[PDB]
Amino acid sequence: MPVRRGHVAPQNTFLDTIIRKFEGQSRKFIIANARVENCAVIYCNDGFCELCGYSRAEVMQRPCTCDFLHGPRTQRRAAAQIAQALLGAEERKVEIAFYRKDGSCFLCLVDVVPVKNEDGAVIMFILNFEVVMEK
Repeated sequence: MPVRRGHVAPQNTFLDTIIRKFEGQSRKFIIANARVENCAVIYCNDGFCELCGYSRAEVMQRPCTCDFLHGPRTQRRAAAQIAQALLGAEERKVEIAFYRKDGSCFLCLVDVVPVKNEDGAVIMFILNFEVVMEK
């Protein structure tokens, strides 16, 4: 990429494990900035990492569309619906084939959940991932 933004301050680490134990952490999800046009990942879970076989260091400063995961089976119409879901103010699911780093494939359900701020405008997207059919 020709240019990138950082600005991530260090969080708590031990306490964050108590939130992860208390919360519904058992599914895959990532947080992306909705104001930036490409929708860069600003945060990610632990389940998304093991589901695809990448890492936070690789998926950080990337667009949340995950276009890199598209193989020969991947549906260009679904890749479009994920990109168009980032133009909407409301919740949206799209179904699509992704690859895993070991060379296996699967149908993923991608669900974007819009996060509004204190003024009632959408400023972050949470994208969740679920395996709907393993191939």
